[PDB]
Order: sequence, then structure tokens, then C-alpha cells
Amino acid sequence: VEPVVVIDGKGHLVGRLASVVAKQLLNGQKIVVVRAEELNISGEFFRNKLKYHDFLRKATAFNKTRGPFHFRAPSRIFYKALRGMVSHKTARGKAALERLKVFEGIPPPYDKKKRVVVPQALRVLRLKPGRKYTTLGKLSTSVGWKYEDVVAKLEAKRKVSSAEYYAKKRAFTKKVASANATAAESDVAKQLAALGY
Amino acid sequence: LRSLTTVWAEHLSDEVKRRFYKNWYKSKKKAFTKYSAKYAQDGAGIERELARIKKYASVVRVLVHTQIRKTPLAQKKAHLAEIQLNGGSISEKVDWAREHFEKTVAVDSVFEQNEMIDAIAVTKGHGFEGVTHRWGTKKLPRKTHRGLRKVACIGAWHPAHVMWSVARAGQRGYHSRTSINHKIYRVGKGDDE
Amino acid sequence: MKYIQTEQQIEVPEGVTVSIKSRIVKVVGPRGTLTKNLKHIDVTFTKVNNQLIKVAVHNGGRKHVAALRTVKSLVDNMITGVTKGYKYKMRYVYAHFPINVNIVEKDGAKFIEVRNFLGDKKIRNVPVRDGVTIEFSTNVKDEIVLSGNSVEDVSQNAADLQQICRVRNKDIRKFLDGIYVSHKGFITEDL
Amino acid sequence: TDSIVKASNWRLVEVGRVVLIKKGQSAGKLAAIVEIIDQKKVLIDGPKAGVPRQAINLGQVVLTPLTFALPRGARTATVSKKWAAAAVCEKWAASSWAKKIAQRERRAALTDFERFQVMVLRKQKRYTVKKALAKA
Amino acid sequence: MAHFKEYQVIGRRLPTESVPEPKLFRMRIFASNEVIAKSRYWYFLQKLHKVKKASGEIVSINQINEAHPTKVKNFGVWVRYDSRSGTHNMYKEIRDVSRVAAVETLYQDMAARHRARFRSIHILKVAEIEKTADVKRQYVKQFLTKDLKFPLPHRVQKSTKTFSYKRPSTFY
RNA sequence: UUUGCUCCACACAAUAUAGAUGGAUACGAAUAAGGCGUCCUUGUGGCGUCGCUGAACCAUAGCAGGCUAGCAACGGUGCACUUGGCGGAAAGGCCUUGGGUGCUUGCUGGCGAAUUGCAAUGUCAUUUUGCGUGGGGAUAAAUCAUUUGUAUACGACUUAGA
RNA sequence: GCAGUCAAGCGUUCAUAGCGACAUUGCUUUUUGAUUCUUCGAUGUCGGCUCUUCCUAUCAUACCGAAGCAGAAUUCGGUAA
RNA sequence: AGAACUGGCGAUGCGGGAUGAACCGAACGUAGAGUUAAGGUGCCGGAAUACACGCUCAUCAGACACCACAAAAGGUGUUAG
RNA sequence: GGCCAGCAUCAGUUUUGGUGGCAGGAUAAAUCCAUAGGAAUGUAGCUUGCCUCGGUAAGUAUUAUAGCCUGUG
Ligand SMILES: [Mg+2]
Ligand SMILES: [Mg+2]
Ligand SMILES: [Mg+2]
Ligand SMILES: [Mg+2]
Ligand SMILES: [Mg+2]
Ligand SMILES: [Mg+2]
Ligand SMILES: [Mg+2]
Ligand SMILES: [Mg+2]
Ligand SMILES: [Mg+2]
Ligand SMILES: [Mg+2]
Ligand SMILES: [Mg+2]
Ligand SMILES: [Mg+2]
Ligand SMILES: [Mg+2]
Ligand SMILES: [Mg+2]
Ligand SMILES: [Mg+2]
Ligand SMILES: [Mg+2]
Ligand SMILES: [Mg+2]
Ligand SMILES: [Mg+2]
Ligand SMILES: [Mg+2]
Ligand SMILES: [Mg+2]
Ligand SMILES: [Mg+2]
Ligand SMILES: [Mg+2]
Ligand SMILES: [Mg+2]
Ligand SMILES: [Mg+2]
Ligand SMILES: [Mg+2]
Ligand SMILES: [Mg+2]
Ligand SMILES: [Mg+2]
Ligand SMILES: [Mg+2]
Ligand SMILES: [Mg+2]
Ligand SMILES: [Mg+2]
Ligand SMILES: [Mg+2]
Ligand SMILES: [Mg+2]
Ligand SMILES: [Mg+2]
Ligand SMILES: [Mg+2]
Ligand SMILES: [Mg+2]
Ligand SMILES: [Mg+2]
Ligand SMILES: [Mg+2]
Ligand SMILES: [Mg+2]
Ligand SMILES: [Mg+2]
Ligand SMILES: [Mg+2]
Ligand SMILES: [Mg+2]
Ligand SMILES: [Mg+2]
Ligand SMILES: [Mg+2]
Ligand SMILES: [Mg+2]
Ligand SMILES: [Mg+2]
Ligand SMILES: [Mg+2]
Ligand SMILES: [Mg+2]
Ligand SMILES: [Mg+2]
Ligand SMILES: [Mg+2]
Repeated sequence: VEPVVVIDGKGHLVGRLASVVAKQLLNGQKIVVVRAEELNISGEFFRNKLKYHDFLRKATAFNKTRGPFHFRAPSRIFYKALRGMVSHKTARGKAALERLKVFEGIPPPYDKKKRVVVPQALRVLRLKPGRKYTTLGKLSTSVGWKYEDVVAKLEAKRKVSSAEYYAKKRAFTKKVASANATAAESDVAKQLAALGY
Repeated sequence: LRSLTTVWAEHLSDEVKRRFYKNWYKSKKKAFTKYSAKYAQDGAGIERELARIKKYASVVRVLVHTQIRKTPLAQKKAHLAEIQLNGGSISEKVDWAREHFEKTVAVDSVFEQNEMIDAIAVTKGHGFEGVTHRWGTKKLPRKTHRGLRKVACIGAWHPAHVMWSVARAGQRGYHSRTSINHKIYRVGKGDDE
Repeated sequence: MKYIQTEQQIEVPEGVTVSIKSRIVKVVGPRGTLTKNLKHIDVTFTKVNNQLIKVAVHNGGRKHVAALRTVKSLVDNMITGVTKGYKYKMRYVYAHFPINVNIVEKDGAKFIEVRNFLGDKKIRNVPVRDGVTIEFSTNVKDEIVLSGNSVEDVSQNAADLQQICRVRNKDIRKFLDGIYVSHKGFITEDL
Repeated sequence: TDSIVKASNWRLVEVGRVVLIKKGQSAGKLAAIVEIIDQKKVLIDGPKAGVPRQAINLGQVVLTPLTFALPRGARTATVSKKWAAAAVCEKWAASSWAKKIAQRERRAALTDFERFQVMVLRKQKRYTVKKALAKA
Repeated sequence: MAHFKEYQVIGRRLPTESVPEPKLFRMRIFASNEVIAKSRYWYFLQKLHKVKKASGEIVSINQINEAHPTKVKNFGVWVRYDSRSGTHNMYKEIRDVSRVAAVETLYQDMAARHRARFRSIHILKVAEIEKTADVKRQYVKQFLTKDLKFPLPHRVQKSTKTFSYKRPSTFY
């Protein structure tokens, strides 16, 4: 659709966000994912906490270096869920992965760029209301991630600025509407009506 | 954490400048010569760097160096190093350090008597070492063929790999250690019989 | 079998003005005010008049319906807590070593400080919660009295103290020592 | 200090609630909820629009804020009588929803030429509004 | 087994020289086609009479359309079913608009709640419950209460593109 | 070591491309609830309104977009200059000022287009590099060998030397 | 070898604190058997020494529930490698 | 370990069962276009994040024949009888 | 007439749509119309008891100031 798709992670389901991201990549669609720390996983926090520790215990016995690597950060968790959906050892595999970029919080470029959502991964649309689920941030911070507080902090500060930007825009689009209204009832306006506009 | 500026003093002791080189004698000693210019203009560009620090900067450290010439050592080439600054406020912190550019700081202004301090240093070296002294492994019995400062079983059959846990001959010494709780019994003073 | 609608009533007295947006509940009456967060629950509130509020659950399961009443319950207690208020009484119990209870404060604290429990050279402490206030009773021996607008904040502060004097390593039927919640009620009397 | 309890005021399944059928031979047509079968099925009838009396799953229909007098389980003729009586059609007609659906239907039916002239018009509008938007 | 039709089937025991005109028996049979429904007929008959398809004949097979296809009805339903451990009789009540609809959901409900596949179920009787308050099972009474209405809270639009630009709204 | 380095500029030349072909079009939060407008007592406030998809919004006509005239506007936009200010999460971008200049399809005119032959992507992007020219700027070091021993199997480490 | 279910009994009294007959359902693969699939142009035996790591059906240590737990001691159970 | 009848493997690739002598499907000259079998269709990965009714929330859920195990016995979890 | 294409008309194979005429059946079943009878998740009216001048409630009341059900045609 567009050269880059920035996805606001907040309110999405890891494995469903993953699954759609994978495909997009494999079809040429560069993606960047933001706020991976506001990502969800079905199931109570504790469950996924244990699920994570299960992953934790697997290591190359003779050398825990060569063995499986346990990335704690929400984006990195995400990549795992995603990478596992890509034949990432083909060249085609590596190729696709590279159009992808995951991020806790929303850092520059992307903040001023617009972000979208993936309805078929949107928790509030998918999960049966009543079911329990998990945020990535709390999970990750629970298994070592060192940076929840800073991201929250930087973001609140981002959110301040952006909420100005909006009010300022909302202000302008009131005028624009006001301008448009005086042009209502003109010949040209009735014409465009007539043609569906 | 990321470093976002370093602001430097104007005049730099040769002693430190020496640390910025591998071949002092031959070299034209041009280190920091352009940087010192940045002072000439009123102050202009150094202020904004200090300024920059103040506006951002969650922590502030100072670059100090040792006066190795006041020391019986032959080594001449001083030791430069960052020290975090823990007194009040970011701003006052960089105010402080700007005040101490070129100016000199005293031991007794950091340590008091009977204070518990820790010591961070690179351990004495010993080079290549047998398993027996490097790991404090039992001596093998005297009767044994092919040597006895060894470990008899380097591993069971599976996992079919020597493992990261078992002891092996290797380097010993020249290790970093942060060792703690050393109480200060004297804070000496040089100008003092 | 998914019940098509079941609802409850939350009665409102001549002193208070409960207000609820999203599912944030503010109850405000003579004794102050409490608020409590219900978002976790999926019920629908409905004013009918300044003395009545309905809360209901559409097409719900057993577990859902079952949480309907406990919301009526929870919100009720905010209303009474802000009208009558709550007052939990505990009375010390000891068969030799006089449990000695005091209130202390490090860094603007208020701590319930228990000394000599079964003699323990150890000095037990329990923070006083905010909302809850504590009079050692005149006229009644070894009685401690906790009181506030939040049932849940006085009951918990009570239970913190009662527990901190659990007995280890003894037959706890013969060693009945402790501080025990001895009466639960309201602050305003006649009722 | 009155009380202020939100609302959350849903459209309801009930006899005489009009629904827009969303897929099927009918689809796009309105119709009325007659009887009510279970939590997921309802009996509909939309005489004025051609849609056959039928059972249908609520999931295939979208509720509209429109309602009228309908005897529960009232047969097709009765349905038609009441409906015209209630003038539901021009009611829905006048709504934004319907006016919106109408719009995109027109947009969709434009000639390439018509399309080209839509542009010339937008340029024209755009000129005097961007002007307006700069004199106050 | 599929989407049902309801058939009358009439079979009758090949005549014999000494007994021409045998007795003629009918069964209403729910099945998705006549090849199945005839088969079911012979199934149940051999469970009641000395016969087998071999020695009998079908006389007629006819589909029986719902009398009032767009009228809502409360059905009582009577099933003999087989479980893993033993066999069981059962009474369910189904509310829909044709007997054929109702037999379709029954078969599902039995599959879902009791893990009863089609082979293991006998429909014993399906009959329209005339007077309400002869409706017994509550999950049906629920839908007979005057001036009844209900919301369908938490709406979910099926997105048609992978990406949305809004952020949705389960309002309704 | 044969006039080498660097930044800006254009020029030639190579070499490429995980895949331009109107526009990645910025609140936040909730979803058993919200956006917007308006009003007020500025609140968990009143009143109006919207959703049911971006099927939108913006842009879009001119030799792949030529050469030209005029009118009505005083608007829009590209460009290089300039004013004041914001942005350190990877700020490397955003906003505001003022004159200059181009274009304007807002409207009305004059010319041009063919033969690329009935289609042939019919070439309009952006990567890195090399070589001259001249518009600014800048004039180091590391290695060997020698040497110390806070180091060392050899390399490595750590000193020292106009 | 280890762990259950039923509960007649045992335990002054009292089935189940702690035990538990007659039965009966299991698990385990450091017992021994049964098998003979791989190795007979060769996979170095028993034990000890040394050293690492793993299992838990936990002997100790941490925190707990139970007792035919007064105290002390002990026993049963849980989270625990 | 040993018989009966057939079909197979051995002697046989090809599609499916991730993997695999014997299961499912189907038996091979070189190829084009079509349709399928067994088995599939969120992503890996061709192919509906299809439709429909229920059920199920597991602090070691479950997830498709051969097949890569679980039983007696219990539950005031929930479902229908 | 060497190479490679484009389109047209056809042929073999095939895939995917639009549309016309018929035959069955309870000569579909329904809706619809007519007609008889009925009931309640009882419409009008009536009664009665509170209730800010009617609205509620609980009684009668079978088409009235809604309608539905069943059979027959
Ligand atoms: Mg900088
Ligand atoms: Mg040695
Ligand atoms: Mg030793
Ligand atoms: Mg030692
Ligand atoms: Mg040893
Ligand atoms: Mg020897
Ligand atoms: Mg004990
Ligand atoms: Mg004891
Ligand atoms: Mg019938
Ligand atoms: Mg490439
Ligand atoms: Mg609103
Ligand atoms: Mg507003
Ligand atoms: Mg409001
Ligand atoms: Mg828009
Ligand atoms: Mg032009
Ligand atoms: Mg022109
Ligand atoms: Mg970036
Ligand atoms: Mg040059
Ligand atoms: Mg030496
Ligand atoms: Mg017995
Ligand atoms: Mg006893
Ligand atoms: Mg006895
Ligand atoms: Mg036994
Ligand atoms: Mg053993
Ligand atoms: Mg053997
Ligand atoms: Mg051998
Ligand atoms: Mg061999
Ligand atoms: Mg050998
Ligand atoms: Mg060997
Ligand atoms: Mg292990
Ligand atoms: Mg254990
Ligand atoms: Mg006893
Ligand atoms: Mg325990
Ligand atoms: Mg261990
Ligand atoms: Mg372990
Ligand atoms: Mg076979
Ligand atoms: Mg052979
Ligand atoms: Mg074969
Ligand atoms: Mg294969
Ligand atoms: Mg398998
Ligand atoms: Mg994969
Ligand atoms: Mg696919
Ligand atoms: Mg089976
Ligand atoms: Mg069982
Ligand atoms: Mg059960
Ligand atoms: Mg050709
Ligand atoms: Mg042809
Ligand atoms: Mg036809
Ligand atoms: Mg009516």
C-alpha cells in the first residue's frame, strides 16, 4: 500500500501480530513495529511467566553460549514470535526479516509518521471479553528487561508533545471546516454533491 | 545509558596528553590543539556543550587523571578515568566540574577515617597455569602415568563434549576484581613528617 | 446456559452522590469519599433516580452473573463506609506474657508496634494504612480499635496486626496467644 | 451533586427494530424484527423492500437505531401496513448512514469523464476556500 | 450427517401368494436425502418387525414440508442416545421455526454436549409444544417473556483489509 | 613514495539495486464505551452530532507535460536566501519571519504535437565507487626495530626513547 | 522397587492422628529375568581414584500445614534439588 | 516365539502420515493443459485468520488413524441429562 | 522466407460467467385473499387501589382504538 507500514503494537496479540507481519515481509512489505511493550498475550500473566521460564531453562549443556538465546526485551520477544514464522535460514528468509524493525516505545522518525493497526490481531477484537491476558512490558520486566521505567518515562513526555500537536491540528481543522461551510451552497459545491462529493 | 558530550579543560597537562599516544617522543604532540581554540572566541561553543549537558544528562562524571610524576614510578604516562559525581543536582554537578577544570582535587575530600571503601583492580599475573593451581584441583596419585597435576576425568561420555564447567589449564591472574569493605585506617598527608 | 439479563439494585441514601464513568466509581458522602475501579468486570450501570442505581449483566455465564452481586456488594460498602463508616475491634490474648501494643512513627509513619509477644525480645511492627485511624480503647482492657471509610482498608489493617502475632513451633491450641478481631461494625451509633 | 451514571445505551433486539441485512440475496435492504428465536437467531420480514419472511442469524444483519410499532410475531401484510404507517423508509432515508451508503454508490458509478469533471470542480472549490482560510 | 429434509417412508414386506396385501408401515425419517432416509427406514423397521430390505419393499417416499415455515415454535424433543458406557433416553426442547431446523441443531447440540455422533442417536419424537408453560427447560422460557428485548454488547466488525487506520470501537 | 587529504559544487565515467513509478496522511485513552462540536457551574457536567470502515483524505488536466497572451485574485506552491524558536529515545527533523524568484489547471486566448507507422518497460529511480578540473578548509600518526617487567609459551600486554 | 483406591480392622474409646487385611488400579527401569534387534575384518571387564553435570521417590538446611503437637523431642504432609 | 486366509515389504519409486521398509492414496516411457486421491489451507507453506451451532480456561490445557501410552478412584469447576 | 511477437477467424481440450425455455413435487410448502373457530407472553374498553391532575399496577374483558394461532377453501 505504502513504502513503510508503522504498526502501533499496543493492544495486539503477539502471535497474531507476528503471523501477519511475517507474511507482509515475505511479500515485500517493509514493516516497523512500535510500542512492543504494550503488546498482549492471551492467558494470565503467571502462565506466560512460567512459559517464559520454560524457555529459560533450555541451553547448550556444554556451553551455554552456543545454546538458545534468551532475549528479554519486548521487541526481541516479538522477533522471536515472528522470526519463527519465516524460513529464516533461507536467503529469502534473511531478506524478509530485514524489511522488519521492532521497537519498545516510539522513537524518532516514527512518532511524527502515522501508525496503523491490524484488526485481526487486535485483542479488544479477538479475545472473548472476560478472558485473561498479559502485557509484554510486565512479562519482559519480570524476566530481566532493564528498561520499562525509562520507556514509560520517555513516552509520557512524548505523549505530552503529541497531545499539543493534535490540539493544534484540531484547532486548524475547525477553521477548515468553517471555511468549507461558507463554500457550502455555492454552485460548485452543489455540483460536487450531485457527483458524490 | 549513552554518553552525549565530553567537555574538556583548556590546558591539558603533558602527563595526560601522554596517555593519548603510543609514541610521544616522535610525535608532533598535536593532541587537543584545535580543541583549545574553542575557548578563544569569548567561550561560545563550550558553553553550549556545558549547556547541553545540563538540559539533558541523567548522570554526570568527571574526567580526572593521576599525577604520576609525583610518584616514584618510571611510567611517566598518566592514568585518565571517569568518576561519577554524586553531590546535588545535574546542574550544580556540571557547575562544579567546570569550576575544577585544570584545578586540583584532594583525597581527603573523598575519603574519611574508618570509612569502608572498595578496591577495583587488575590482579597480579601468572601466565599459563596447570589445572592444579588454577582450580585447586586434587593432585593425582604418584603412581599415575603421564602426569598428575591434571584432572582424571575431563567428562563423562555424554554429553559428548568437554564442558564449560570442568577445570582446564589456562591463564591465571591479570583478572579484574571488585573487592569490597576495606576500612581506611589512615588518610595520610604528604606535606607531613 | 447464558442468562439473558440479570441485574441488581444499589440503593442510595439521602447524603451521598455516587458517580460512575467508564467503570470508575466515586461515592461521596458525609464521611469523606471513596473511589474504586471496576473496569475488570463488564457490568452495566444505570441511574434510575438519585436514590436508585441498577447494575446488570446481559447474556452472561454463571461466573459472570456470580460477579454481578459482588459488584453490588462492593459498591454498597463504599456507600455505607462514607455514611456510617467502619470500626473493627480487636482484643489481645495472652496467657502469661502481656502483649504490649503501641503506635510509633519513623518518617511520618504511624506504625502499630507490638512488644513482648509471648515474651519475644523481637519488636513486631505493622504499618497503619491511610484511611484507617486507631484508638487504643479507654475502659476496655487490651482492646485496639481500627476505623475508616474503607471496609477493605480497615479489615486489612486489622488482619495485618492479627497475623503478625501468629505462633510458630507451639501447639497453637494451647498457645492461643495473639491479637484477634473481636467485633466488626460501624462508626455511627444507634446503627 | 446529583448522581451521573453514564448510560451505555445499546440498540436492542426487539419486535419492530429495523435491521440492515448485510449479506445474501437481500443485503443492503432493511427489514423488521418480528419474533425473536434465540440469542443468535431472529425472525425478520421486509415486505417494503422485497426481503422474504425468514429466520436469520443476528450476525448477518446490523441493527439500526430505528424502531416502530410492531405486534410480536405479526405476519407480512401487517408488517407492511405498520411500516408504511410508521414511515420508517424516509426516516432511514434521511439518516447519515443511508446518505453515506448512497454517496459511495454514486462515487462508484461515475464515468471516467464525470470523474475528470469532479476534479475540475475540486480545484475550483479548493481555490476559494484556501482563500477564505486566510482572511480571518 | 447433513442438512435435513423430513421424509415419510412407507415400506411393506413383499407380498406372498398366501398373504397378499401385507400391512404397510410408515416412519417419518429425518435425513439429508432419500437414499439415506430409505436406508434409515429399513434400519428401524428391522428393529421392530420381522423384515429386511431383502424381503420387504418400499411403497412410497415423500418429503414433508413445514406447515408454517415462518412461524416461531417451541419444540419438545425426544432422543434415545448412546454414550461411551451405556445408553440413555433424553428430553430436549428446541426453539426454532421448522422441525427440520430443530433436528439440525439437536444433532449438533448432542455432538457438542455429549459427543454423540449421528450413528448413536435415535430421534424418538419431535412434536410442537402448543401451550407455553408446558415449556419445561428454562433456556427456552427465557425467550417467552412479554415485551422482551436485549442488547448485543461488544460489537465486532470483520475487517476487510489487514490494516486499519482508526482503532476500532466495539460500540453498538 | 612523485601533489597526497577533506567538505561543497558538475563533469565524465564505471558499478550496482530483495525491487520508486501521485502522498508512510503523527494525540491520548477506553471498548459493558468513545470522537467531534457547542454551552456552562470547567465537571465522572448539559446539549447536539458521528460511526455500521481508508470504498477515506489530500493530490491529480498541460511535449514525462512544450512555446506564449490576458484577466480575476493577494490566494496556493516549488526554490535559494533570511528572522525568531522547538526538538537528545536514534534529536539530524519540525515550526515561525521577511523580502526575492518560478509555476499555478481559479478563469479566458494564440501556437505546437503526426512517420515511434496497430503493442513491444520503451528507459524519467537511487547505490557505492574511480579520474581529472577549482570554490572553502586542514598539515597526523601507527606499525617494525630498540627498551621496561606491574606482562608473557610464541603473538599479545605494559613502559621508555629527538 | 516405589505410589494409590475400597475400608474390615489396629490405635483404651475412636475405620482414615499414625497405620491398614481381603481385594484391586498403577507407576518405575540403579533388581533380576524374558527376548535376541545392533556390534564377532573387535564399541578395552569388576572396583577404586579423580572430576563434572543431571534426576528427585528430600537425609540435612529455608518457609509452611497436621498430630493420639502441654514443654522438649518426634512423627505425617506441602513449596522445595 | 509359532500357525490360518488375504493383501503387502523384500524387488518400488511417486503424493500424504514432519521424520520412518511394510499405514493411507496411488504403482513409474518423454512431456503439455485439465481434474483429483490420501492429506491439508493463521505463519513457516500452495490453499477461507471461511461459514455455523455448542463445549473447554488448565500456577505442567489441548491439538487427528497406525503412533510414539496412562488406570482405579475423586471434584460444591462448568455443561447438558 | 530465418528469429520473435500482436490481433482476427476456426479446430481439439478445458476452465469461469451472463442469460432463455421446460418437468416434477401436498401438480412444492409458505406469503396473500376469503371464511369458520379459538386462545394468550390479552389490544381497546370497563372495574378496582394507590398515585403531582394521568400513568402505573391487577382484575375482568376475545377485536374493539393492536394483533396472533388453528382448520377449510
Ligand atoms: Mg554532540
Ligand atoms: Mg606451577
Ligand atoms: Mg585448594
Ligand atoms: Mg590460594
Ligand atoms: Mg583432580
Ligand atoms: Mg605405572
Ligand atoms: Mg506444628
Ligand atoms: Mg514442641
Ligand atoms: Mg408438518
Ligand atoms: Mg539485492
Ligand atoms: Mg457523545
Ligand atoms: Mg470537547
Ligand atoms: Mg458531556
Ligand atoms: Mg480521514
Ligand atoms: Mg505548465
Ligand atoms: Mg492553454
Ligand atoms: Mg531508525
Ligand atoms: Mg581537489
Ligand atoms: Mg620473569
Ligand atoms: Mg472390606
Ligand atoms: Mg479417632
Ligand atoms: Mg472400631
Ligand atoms: Mg497394594
Ligand atoms: Mg532397584
Ligand atoms: Mg544382546
Ligand atoms: Mg563382537
Ligand atoms: Mg567394527
Ligand atoms: Mg578399537
Ligand atoms: Mg571407544
Ligand atoms: Mg537435565
Ligand atoms: Mg517432590
Ligand atoms: Mg485423640
Ligand atoms: Mg503445607
Ligand atoms: Mg544444584
Ligand atoms: Mg535445575
Ligand atoms: Mg494392507
Ligand atoms: Mg534379499
Ligand atoms: Mg510401493
Ligand atoms: Mg513426501
Ligand atoms: Mg507423526
Ligand atoms: Mg518454521
Ligand atoms: Mg499460503
Ligand atoms: Mg482410535
Ligand atoms: Mg473419571
Ligand atoms: Mg462433572
Ligand atoms: Mg515467435
Ligand atoms: Mg475454441
Ligand atoms: Mg435456468
Ligand atoms: Mg401493537
